[PDB]
Amino acid sequence: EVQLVQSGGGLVKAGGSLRLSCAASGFTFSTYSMNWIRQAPGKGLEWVASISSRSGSHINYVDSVKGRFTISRDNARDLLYLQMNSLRVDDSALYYCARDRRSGTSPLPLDVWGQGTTVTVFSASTKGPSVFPLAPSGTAALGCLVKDYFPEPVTVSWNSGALTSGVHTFPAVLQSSGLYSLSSVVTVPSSSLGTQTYICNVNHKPSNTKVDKRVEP
Amino acid sequence: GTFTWTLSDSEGKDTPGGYCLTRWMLIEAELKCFGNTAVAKCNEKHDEEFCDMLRLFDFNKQAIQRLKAPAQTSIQLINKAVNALINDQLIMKNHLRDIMCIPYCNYSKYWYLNHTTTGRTSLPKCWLVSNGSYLNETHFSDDIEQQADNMITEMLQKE
Amino acid sequence: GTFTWTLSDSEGKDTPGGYCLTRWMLIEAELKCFGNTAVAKCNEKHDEEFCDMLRLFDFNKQAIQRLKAQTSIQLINKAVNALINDQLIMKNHLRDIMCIPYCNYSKYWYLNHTTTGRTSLPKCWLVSNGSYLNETHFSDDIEQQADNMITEMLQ
Amino acid sequence: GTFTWTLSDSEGKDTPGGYCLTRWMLIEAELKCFGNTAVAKCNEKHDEEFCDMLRLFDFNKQAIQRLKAQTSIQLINKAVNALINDQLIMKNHLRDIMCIPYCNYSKYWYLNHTTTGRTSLPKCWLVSNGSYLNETHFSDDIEQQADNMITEMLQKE
Amino acid sequence: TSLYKGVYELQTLELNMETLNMTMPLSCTKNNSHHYIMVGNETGLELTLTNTSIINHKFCNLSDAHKKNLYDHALMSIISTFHLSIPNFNQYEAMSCDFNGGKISVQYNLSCGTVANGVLQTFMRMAWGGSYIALDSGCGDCIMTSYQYLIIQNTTWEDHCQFSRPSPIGYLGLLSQRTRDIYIS
Amino acid sequence: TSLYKGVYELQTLELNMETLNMTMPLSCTKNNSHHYIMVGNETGLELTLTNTSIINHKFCNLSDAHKKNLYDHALMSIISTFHLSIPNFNQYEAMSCDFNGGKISVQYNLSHCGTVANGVLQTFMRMAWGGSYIALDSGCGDCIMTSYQYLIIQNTTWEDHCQFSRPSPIGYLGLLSQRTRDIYIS
Amino acid sequence: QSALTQPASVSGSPGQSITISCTGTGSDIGGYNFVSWYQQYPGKAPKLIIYEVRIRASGVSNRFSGSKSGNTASLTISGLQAEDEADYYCNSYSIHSPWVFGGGTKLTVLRQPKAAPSVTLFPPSSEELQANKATLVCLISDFYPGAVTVAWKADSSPVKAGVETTTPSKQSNNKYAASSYLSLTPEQWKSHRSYSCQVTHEGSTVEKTVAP
Ligand SMILES: *[C@@H]1O[C@H](CO)[C@@H](O[C@@H]2O[C@H](CO)[C@@H](O[C@@H]3O[C@H](CO)[C@@H](O)[C@H](O[C@H]4O[C@H](CO)[C@@H](O)[C@H](O)[C@@H]4O)[C@@H]3O)[C@H](O)[C@H]2NC(C)=O)[C@H](O)[C@H]1NC(C)=O
Ligand SMILES: *[C@@H]1O[C@H](CO)[C@@H](O[C@@H]2O[C@H](CO)[C@@H](O[C@@H]3O[C@H](CO)[C@@H](O)[C@H](O[C@H]4O[C@H](CO)[C@@H](O)[C@H](O)[C@@H]4O)[C@@H]3O)[C@H](O)[C@H]2NC(C)=O)[C@H](O)[C@H]1NC(C)=O
Ligand SMILES: *[C@@H]1O[C@H](CO)[C@@H](O[C@@H]2O[C@H](CO)[C@@H](O[C@@H]3O[C@H](CO)[C@@H](O)[C@H](O)[C@@H]3O)[C@H](O)[C@H]2NC(C)=O)[C@H](O)[C@H]1NC(C)=O
Ligand SMILES: *[C@@H]1O[C@H](CO[C@@H]2O[C@@H](C)[C@@H](O)[C@@H](O)[C@@H]2O)[C@@H](O[C@@H]2O[C@H](CO)[C@@H](O)[C@H](O)[C@H]2NC(C)=O)[C@H](O)[C@H]1NC(C)=O
Ligand SMILES: *[C@@H]1O[C@H](CO)[C@@H](O[C@@H]2O[C@H](CO)[C@@H](O)[C@H](O)[C@H]2NC(C)=O)[C@H](O)[C@H]1NC(C)=O
Ligand SMILES: *[C@@H]1O[C@H](CO)[C@@H](O[C@@H]2O[C@H](CO)[C@@H](O)[C@H](O)[C@H]2NC(C)=O)[C@H](O)[C@H]1NC(C)=O
Ligand SMILES: *[C@@H]1O[C@H](CO)[C@@H](O[C@@H]2O[C@H](CO)[C@@H](O)[C@H](O)[C@H]2NC(C)=O)[C@H](O)[C@H]1NC(C)=O
Ligand SMILES: *[C@@H]1O[C@H](CO)[C@@H](O[C@@H]2O[C@H](CO)[C@@H](O)[C@H](O)[C@H]2NC(C)=O)[C@H](O)[C@H]1NC(C)=O
Ligand SMILES: *[C@@H]1O[C@H](CO)[C@@H](O[C@@H]2O[C@H](CO)[C@@H](O)[C@H](O)[C@H]2NC(C)=O)[C@H](O)[C@H]1NC(C)=O
Ligand SMILES: *[C@@H]1O[C@H](CO)[C@@H](O[C@@H]2O[C@H](CO)[C@@H](O)[C@H](O)[C@H]2NC(C)=O)[C@H](O)[C@H]1NC(C)=O
Ligand SMILES: *[C@@H]1O[C@H](CO)[C@@H](O[C@@H]2O[C@H](CO)[C@@H](O)[C@H](O)[C@H]2NC(C)=O)[C@H](O)[C@H]1NC(C)=O
Ligand SMILES: *[C@@H]1O[C@H](CO)[C@@H](O[C@@H]2O[C@H](CO)[C@@H](O)[C@H](O)[C@H]2NC(C)=O)[C@H](O)[C@H]1NC(C)=O
Ligand SMILES: *[C@@H]1O[C@H](CO)[C@@H](O)[C@H](O)[C@H]1NC(C)=O
Ligand SMILES: *[C@@H]1O[C@H](CO)[C@@H](O)[C@H](O)[C@H]1NC(C)=O
Ligand SMILES: *[C@@H]1O[C@H](CO)[C@@H](O)[C@H](O)[C@H]1NC(C)=O
Ligand SMILES: *[C@@H]1O[C@H](CO)[C@@H](O)[C@H](O)[C@H]1NC(C)=O
Ligand SMILES: *[C@@H]1O[C@H](CO)[C@@H](O)[C@H](O)[C@H]1NC(C)=O
Ligand SMILES: *[C@@H]1O[C@H](CO)[C@@H](O)[C@H](O)[C@H]1NC(C)=O
Ligand SMILES: *[C@@H]1O[C@H](CO)[C@@H](O)[C@H](O)[C@H]1NC(C)=O
Ligand SMILES: *[C@@H]1O[C@H](CO)[C@@H](O)[C@H](O)[C@H]1NC(C)=O
Repeated sequence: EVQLVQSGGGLVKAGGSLRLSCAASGFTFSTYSMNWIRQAPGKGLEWVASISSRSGSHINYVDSVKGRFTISRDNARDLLYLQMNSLRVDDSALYYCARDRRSGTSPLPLDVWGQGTTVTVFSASTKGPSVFPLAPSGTAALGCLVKDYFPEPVTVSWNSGALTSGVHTFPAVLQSSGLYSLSSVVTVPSSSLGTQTYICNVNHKPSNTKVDKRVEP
Repeated sequence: GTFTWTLSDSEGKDTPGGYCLTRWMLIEAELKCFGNTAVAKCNEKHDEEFCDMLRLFDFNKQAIQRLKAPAQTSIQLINKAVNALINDQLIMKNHLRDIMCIPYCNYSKYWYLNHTTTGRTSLPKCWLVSNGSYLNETHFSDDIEQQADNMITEMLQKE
Repeated sequence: GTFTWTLSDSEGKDTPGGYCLTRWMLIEAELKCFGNTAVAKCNEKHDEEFCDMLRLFDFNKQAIQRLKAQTSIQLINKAVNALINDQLIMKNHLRDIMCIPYCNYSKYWYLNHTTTGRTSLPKCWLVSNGSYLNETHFSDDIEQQADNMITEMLQ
Repeated sequence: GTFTWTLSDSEGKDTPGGYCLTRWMLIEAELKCFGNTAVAKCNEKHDEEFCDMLRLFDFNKQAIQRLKAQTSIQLINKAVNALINDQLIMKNHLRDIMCIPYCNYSKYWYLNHTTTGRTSLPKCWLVSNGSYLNETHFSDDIEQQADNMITEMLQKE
Repeated sequence: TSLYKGVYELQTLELNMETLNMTMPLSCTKNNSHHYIMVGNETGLELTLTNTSIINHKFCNLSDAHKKNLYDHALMSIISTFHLSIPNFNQYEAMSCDFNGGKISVQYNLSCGTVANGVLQTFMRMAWGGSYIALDSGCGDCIMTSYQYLIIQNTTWEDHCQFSRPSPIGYLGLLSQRTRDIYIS
Repeated sequence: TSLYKGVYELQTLELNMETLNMTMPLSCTKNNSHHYIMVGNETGLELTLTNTSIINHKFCNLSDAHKKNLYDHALMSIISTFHLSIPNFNQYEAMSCDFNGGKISVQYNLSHCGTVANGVLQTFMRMAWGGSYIALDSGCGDCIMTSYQYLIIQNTTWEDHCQFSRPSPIGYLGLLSQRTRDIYIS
Repeated sequence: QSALTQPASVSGSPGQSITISCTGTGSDIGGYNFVSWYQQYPGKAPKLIIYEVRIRASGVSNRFSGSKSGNTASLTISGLQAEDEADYYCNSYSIHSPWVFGGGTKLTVLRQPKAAPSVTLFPPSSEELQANKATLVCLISDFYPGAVTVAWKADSSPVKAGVETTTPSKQSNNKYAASSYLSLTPEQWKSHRSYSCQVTHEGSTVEKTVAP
């Protein structure tokens, strides 16, 4: 089976550099042109770079990547490289390597893809979150807003685990500042607002932070 | 003139050049694949019958994939392309042999040599037939012997 | 059958074999000469379109220099199959019908050594929907020709 | 297409494929035999006129030995293209029209070794205005054939 | 299961031409009398050798049939290729046709050098597989058969190819020798 | 400009086929409607697609035209190659001509998949090889259709007509092989 | 430099036929017949299904068919099966780059009745305003199939700066939910009559409004 085996992702500071490897298996690597395609978290595929077969004399990049990434190939060791420098936060995505043939007589599409390797570019240091109440105003919704935190893992419960009916904790959004934010809501009867009390338990272990917030109308 | 149709390569093959016949192109058989070293001879030689059939099977495959099917099977396309796929005088050769009581090729069965361990195969030569019955291996044994020697020479030419 | 017309050699050449295209045979270009090693492939192969054009240009040159007639269409009607591969232009016709990039026999590309001055045999620059292909769409074709140039240069 | 007829060989011969022209196929000459290494070029090349004649002479022999019939013109009307290159004889017609020494398919020249006896493939002896060319007018064609003969005899050893 | 030089095993393959039905015609034969040409998976042609005739009038209204464009254009292109490929066809009285309503049906009244030889030579070429069975000819510009008529009729597709496998090589060969042997009109 | 392996520079050349005018015909196109075939530097032929007709009688007096040997033999040879190269031509009515005084003019009525208009347009597609797709609207698909109703072929004088596509002999040379390859019984 | 326009999502009952659009310009899809289609399961690499507009890859079911008309390529799937539920991307040759990909399409093989989303818009809490910050939280839940698009407007005027949105995630009840945030300054919040969260799900749109 024709395949490509990738390697070399990982975490890197914004402005740093990384090197991506793609190893050919079971096909005459030298006769195919090699491509790099990235896929942002929960987004679409985007072609990045290309290099021609044999001598990599014909090379192409995306305008938002020129002067920063460098594609290369070693036909002796059957390897494809991608040297990323001055890494922006936008560059963080899942990176694929794919083979094709740029021929007029017998062209080939992106038939063989790699398994994919993850690149994550971070900008902001460890920060604890700020919890704000999403107050309710015959089912009414109320929740908690966990804002400006890093890194990604945060766990939210309600009434110290006693409340699970109607609870949903949403995934985090990486805001422009480089800090995550998430919300967690629970749907409850409007009459229960006065009687029952609602407290959310936000826990951010990397900051040694544990906040309990009571939501009132 | 002579045939100019080049055989199209599938997307998943390891070496650019080989050709494969599906299980629906062959009768009572599974799929069979032939290396680039064998199929390369189809572009050089003018006398091989099995090559003329590959271009027919490929042209049929390409025409179905790339052309919206006609309402009632227009024959104009093959009438244009025939000389670009087959050697007309090759099938005229077999028509001459049949007329002269010589074992001829009816383009159905072919024979080749397959190395038991390496897996490489010669270009399938046509299995001749005389009076509604294919020839025994015993009657063209020296044609197979010559092919083994050429197989040896081709295998040594790689090292 | 197949083409039997051999390209005629001019008198001021250094090696018997090469062929040259005058400035009036090429549009917006000066004269270009091609070496014996490249044009020799015109006699071997059957599939090269640029070779078919050289035999047409040469036949037109030889027919003007040696005969007098413009009902000269009777002459080409006899000679066509001795100069061109009829099925080669049928192949391009099939490619055009199948939405595949084809050769309309106008533009050609070749590789030219920077210091040797040696060149490959010009291959046809394909076209799809009234526009020639970018270098990016047949770059692996150029890579293969550059590899054949090196192995020929070593011999 | 192109010629597909392979030259059959007689039963009593030293090497398979080597062809011979009988004394009745030549005019004012005895029988002449040409080795396998020479006639093997007939299957590769599309350009040689002497090869198209061998396929005509062989086809004549085969049609006589194997069939019975003179209206056998219908047979040659079918098999003409499988034997001879139509455009090769059109080539010599173009040369004749253009006052170029052409091949009228009668006389042929070849080189023959003093001791080995191995011969080149006969190339057509050209003619211009009803008279064959002198050896002096295609001397550089014989020189090139002798160089090809040397490079072929070296590949034997 | 037969080894050559100790390592090379002899193997075979047989091509299934039936998959080419959408691109080119396919000739085959059922028995001695009946032969067929298949164009696609629905229409076709029936070449029959019978002592029983099917057309008694000696006219072939080809111009009328062309004007009333009912017949399958593919089927008539095979009828033209066949009739043109006949060498030395000099007696038009034998060819009798009937194209009423698009239904194409052509009859060749048989009876060396006669018109029957040229029609059987073209028939021998057309159905390349299994034509020798009906010929009784052997090896020899002279084919003789006991049957008196060759009738070509349009028909529908069925599992007819019983004696020989279908093949396009027959048809493809007549295309080059189309008008190669025809007298002056 | 564009280097491969650091020593091989990618270079091009475009052939000027106009210089072949004295030996072979040359096809080319002016716009969507008008296409041309040039024989020498004086005579020629104009293939025009128009909704407007030019001949109303449905006769073609070819035998009369042959006897009165006035027309240019070259243009008659290429007008024969065209009509013969049509496949499955079975509606002779659409074929209407007028060769009075050597002036050759042929009209194909396309108004009359599988129809006679396909075969005439397939042969027109081949004839003017460069720039025929502009008039076809077909794309890729055998079956060719056009809005226009008539294909009119007229003799004309040479001018700078080849504006959309360069002149080429490739179109004409290809029809020569497929000349009488597809014709019905008469 | 721009991408190829694909529908955000297409849905269909099992056994039904659906089509995925892929629109470009003459520079890409209109200029070449080199359109390809890829099928990507979650957490997996894209699988080539169709290349050169119409040709299927080896092993690809004949239920998949590719077409092209002008500047638009179409991937049609007949006899919809559960295994077909995936993300589908189109790509084409381009005059400017070797390949250009489409945004992508989430094909959903319906197994529930289509559910309209339940929008809940929260104003900035008093605790956040005293910290000199303002954030509007729009929480969309209980919709099927899993694809929505949010649009923020203040006093009927489109707001695009400061908007961040999650991709829909499956809920406990197999429905989908997403979140959109609008970050503002306390001045911006009070300097307007109203702020609105407008959620478009399967052509129909739901709007919620809040005021200071
Ligand atoms: C080339 O020459 C060979 C040898 O002369 C020739 O091979 C023959 O092909 C026919 C047709 O396929 C074979 O006949 C078959 O015989 C088997 C039993 O041996 C039967 O089972 C088959 O009948 C089935 O087919 C019917 C019609 O399709 C179906 O309705 C039904 O399912 C039947 O079961 C069939 O008749 C014959 O055996 C071989 N002969 C040999 C010696 O192998 C071949 O056809 C020639 N090629 C061409 C292109 O002419
Ligand atoms: C093969 O395909 C290519 C690409 O589809 C095709 O190339 C085209 O050729 C035409 C004809 O030469 C070019 O049109 C020219 O365009 C320039 C500028 O746009 C004009 O200045 C030219 O006009 C001059 O010539 C006219 C006719 O001689 C005169 O009337 C006029 O006054 C000018 O002197 C001319 O219109 C076109 O630009 C190219 N296209 C590209 C993309 O390069 C070629 O023709 C095809 N070959 C064949 C044999 O069909
Ligand atoms: C038709 O084709 C003929 C020949 O292929 C074309 O005529 C050629 O035109 C060129 C350029 O005008 C002539 O070159 C000239 O050569 C003289 C010296 O011989 C030089 O002084 C000039 O400056 C120029 O370089 C060429 O001789 C001439 N050939 C012939 C045989 O006349 C003609 O232009 C074409 N006509 C059309 C309408 O396409
Ligand atoms: C891909 O090619 C286009 C057009 O190429 C032109 O035609 C070719 C046959 C060849 O002759 C090229 O040298 C030509 O440039 C390029 O677009 C052109 O770019 C130039 C320079 O920027 C501009 O002057 C032209 O107007 C452009 N033409 C069009 C139709 O847009 C394009 O840049 C090429 N792509 C790449 C990645 O190189
Ligand atoms: C290959 O390139 C060389 C140089 O780029 C070409 O030689 C030039 O030819 C032109 C016109 O014939 C002269 O004006 C230059 O002075 C030449 N330059 C050099 C360095 O010699 C050569 O013609 C090219 N070959 C082909 C086939 O185009
Ligand atoms: C090449 O030359 C040799 C010797 O000159 C020829 O062989 C002679 O042929 C004649 C007639 O066939 C015999 O009588 C002699 O006995 C042969 N001599 C030898 C030494 O073999 C040979 O025929 C020539 N080749 C050709 C093609 O004519
Ligand atoms: C005519 O040819 C077509 C295509 O070559 C045959 O259809 C194929 O049949 C196989 C086996 O059932 C399928 O796997 C393919 O997908 C089919 N291809 C197409 C394009 O439909 C068909 O069987 C042939 N018909 C006859 C009567 O021989
Ligand atoms: C060859 O097969 C055909 C068809 O099976 C036979 O023709 C049939 O003959 C019987 C008896 O005369 C008729 O009743 C049928 O109507 C005929 N069918 C057709 C389609 O014509 C024919 O007899 C067979 N011939 C031989 C020699 O076996
Ligand atoms: C068709 O008719 C012909 C002629 O009537 C038959 O051929 C005859 O067969 C008998 C018996 O074998 C011979 O005695 C005659 O000499 C033959 N005549 C000719 C002219 O050959 C033929 O057998 C019939 N065929 C069928 C199938 O009925
Ligand atoms: C294509 O060009 C031709 C010639 O320039 C145009 O034909 C002319 O059309 C006008 C208006 O109908 C007539 O008055 C002229 O007599 C025509 N000239 C000739 C030589 O026939 C034609 O209109 C153009 N078509 C397009 C679509 O641009
Ligand atoms: C073709 O020839 C026919 C017959 O010679 C011409 O038809 C005649 O035309 C004259 C003048 O209009 C009439 O008086 C006759 O009655 C016509 N005869 C017939 C039988 O129709 C016809 O005009 C010629 N056509 C061309 C284009 O030359
Ligand atoms: C020539 O005439 C045809 C037929 O009248 C025109 O085609 C028609 O165009 C209109 C407008 O687009 C359509 O509503 C009709 O359906 C078309 N008819 C057919 C049969 O296609 C065509 O546009 C005309 N061409 C010119 C250049 O005027
Ligand atoms: C050759 O033999 C091997 C092993 O038996 C088999 O896998 C292969 O398919 C054979 N080759 C062909 C062309 O059948
Ligand atoms: C023939 O093929 C057509 C189209 O593929 C199909 O609709 C029809 O059912 C087929 N008929 C048979 C008998 O296979
Ligand atoms: C066929 O010809 C024979 C002899 O010429 C004649 O007896 C018979 O009636 C003819 N049959 C037909 C149908 O014309
Ligand atoms: C021949 O074609 C006609 C018209 O299509 C049809 O009515 C008739 O049944 C066909 N003949 C056979 C034997 O199918
Ligand atoms: C065409 O060529 C002839 C002969 O070469 C010449 O007499 C005539 O003037 C030319 N016409 C034009 C318009 O160039
Ligand atoms: C062309 O044919 C159509 C329909 O058959 C008819 O209406 C029209 O008059 C014809 N035109 C000519 C010039 O014959
Ligand atoms: C066609 O030729 C005739 C006779 O030579 C001439 O009178 C007529 O003007 C020509 N037509 C054109 C359009 O030049
Ligand atoms: C060719 O390209 C032009 C401009 O990009 C476009 O308008 C036209 O529809 C295209 N034609 C085809 C057949 O793709």
